[PDB]
Amino acid sequence: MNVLSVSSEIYPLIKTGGLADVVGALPIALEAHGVRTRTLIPGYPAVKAAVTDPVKCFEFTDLLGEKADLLEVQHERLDLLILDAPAYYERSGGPYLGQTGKDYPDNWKRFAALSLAAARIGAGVLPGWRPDMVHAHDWQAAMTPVYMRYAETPEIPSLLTIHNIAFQGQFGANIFSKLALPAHAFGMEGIEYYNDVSFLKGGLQTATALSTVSPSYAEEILTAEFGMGLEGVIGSRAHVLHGIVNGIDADVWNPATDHLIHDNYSAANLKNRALNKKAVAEHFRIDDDGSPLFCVISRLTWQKGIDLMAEAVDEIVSLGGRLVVLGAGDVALEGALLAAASRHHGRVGVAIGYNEPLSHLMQAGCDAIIIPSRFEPCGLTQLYALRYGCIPVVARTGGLADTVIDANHAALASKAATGVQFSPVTLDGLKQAIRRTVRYYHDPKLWTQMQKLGMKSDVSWEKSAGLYAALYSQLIS
Repeated sequence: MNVLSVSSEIYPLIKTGGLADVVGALPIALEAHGVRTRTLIPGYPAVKAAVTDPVKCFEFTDLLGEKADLLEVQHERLDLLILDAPAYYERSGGPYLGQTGKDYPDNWKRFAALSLAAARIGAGVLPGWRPDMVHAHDWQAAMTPVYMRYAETPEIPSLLTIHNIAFQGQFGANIFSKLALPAHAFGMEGIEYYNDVSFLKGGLQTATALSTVSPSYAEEILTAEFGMGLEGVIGSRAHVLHGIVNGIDADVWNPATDHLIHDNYSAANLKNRALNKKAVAEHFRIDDDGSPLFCVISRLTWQKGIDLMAEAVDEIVSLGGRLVVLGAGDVALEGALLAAASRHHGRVGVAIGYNEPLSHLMQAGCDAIIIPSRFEPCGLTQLYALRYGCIPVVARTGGLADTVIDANHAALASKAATGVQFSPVTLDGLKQAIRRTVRYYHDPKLWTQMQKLGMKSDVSWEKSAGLYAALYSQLIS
């Protein structure tokens, strides 16, 4: 089938967050499922300067009053469509921020334009190619279904995926008369949101189907705690809301071939992980022994529950375990971690900063990874852990709740357990999860069993793509 994907960013061309990763991986992965995807992206300078032999295939005479050429090319493995609209995208730096660090006051118009261009493509303006449906990502592209709904042409199906529910494209009502929309589009069925204009809300109301990056996060956004004000709008359309876990690049993250760790291994050869365990203790300059080695690889923030992790160091040490932390974030948390390490020489190591290679080595040598997040749309670290045989100990939140099979009595009896989940996300709950993990560590047969099961988990983008393709099929009915 033919799908028009719409986004303000895409890896490897331009990226400011995970949004670009999903947008850049899913298309490629989807091909293995009989789906062709062409992703419409803005013609940022950086974007134009990486492509080769763009081929002007269309020319928009009026995009909210500006001209734009539609370029088509093939970059790394993406079938692209670049909206070359100098008036909107030919600027110094940052896709959304100006050289000073503030959003271009011009954003609403720059991305509504992207969306209108996509809706027109959805209407069949391009000779030779007309999508079967549109897949819009985040607010910058959420207006696509809005424009198609109000356009004269009957709309094709659309899937709007939420990556960052905190960025809603909320603007003053004074931009409405510049959006080329009918007056009734500013009603409740449309883009009005508390007397203001909301691009994301608009899209949430008009897309044929809605989705976010994990089944649990899709439930969480229906509640005031995670909805950020759109829970009402989303709840009213729950019947067409879906959750699909993100995949990971299993070729880059493969213990058997990874060049960034000390010694390779697979489920059929765990013995070698011990060599990575040694390397990890040495790197962090802590004792190197057979005790439980726990790690944390994350943003050091309240949202990731690191305030809880900080108060759980003594628990780990008292149980006889060690802890190594790699990450950056809130200065107070960075500081409390370094301070906890300062009174636990030889048992706790903390590295404040960024270090992709060390991150790989940690998944390869640590016995377990603790991820006490309060907020996690999907999560990547638990997937790498499963892949590397590092037992994930996680909070039941968002994707962490959907990706780990808790070692309860029933899963232990059927040998289906892959890790430890704890709920509620409180210090006590975290401490209990930690004690559980230590007990399991001291049961070798069980531990290796969980590692091996974990390592066979299909966490590839191809697996996710399948779920997406399935949804696309139902959408095109």
